Amino acid sequence: KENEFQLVLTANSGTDNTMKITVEGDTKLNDLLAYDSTTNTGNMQELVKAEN
Amino acid sequence: KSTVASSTTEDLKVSTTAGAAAGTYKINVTQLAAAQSLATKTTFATTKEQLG
Amino acid sequence: AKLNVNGIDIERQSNTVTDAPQGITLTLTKKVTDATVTVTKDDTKAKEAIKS
Repeated sequence: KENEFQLVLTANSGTDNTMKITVEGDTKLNDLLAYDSTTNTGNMQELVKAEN
Repeated sequence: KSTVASSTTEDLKVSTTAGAAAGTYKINVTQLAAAQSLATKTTFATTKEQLG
Repeated sequence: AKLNVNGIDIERQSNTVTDAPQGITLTLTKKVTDATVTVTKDDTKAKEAIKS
C-alpha cells in the first residue's frame, strides 16, 4: 500500500528450481536475504510453493 | 524489455507497462471500490424552482 | 479495492491497480477467484526496429 514496499524473488516453474540464498561479504543483507529451502527456514517467507 | 500479458477470466483486464518480469500470477479480487453518493432528503417540483 | 496477488495483500483506492507487481496495470470489473495472469516476453518490437 502507499508508503510500503516489498521485494519478491521468483524462480522458474518446477520443484528442482528451489532457491537457497546466502549473502556473502555483508551481514545486514544476509540478515535480510537468507533462505534454506532444504530445511525450509530462513529470513524470507515463501508465498508460492513449487510443484510439478 | 517488452512483454505481453493475458488473463483467463474476462472480468479481469490486464495491460503491461514496460519493465515487467515474465511469470504467472494468481489473483483474488476480494472487494471492489465504490464512490460515496449523497442525495437530498426531499424531492422538488421542478429544476427551475429556486432552492435557497 | 482489496485484492491478493501471489499471496500478498493489496489495498488501493480505485479499481485500476498499477504497482502490484510494478509494471502491470490491472482493471478490476467484478470479484474473481483464482484468476491467472500470464506475462510472456515478446521480441517483435526490437526486431521491427532493427529491420527498419
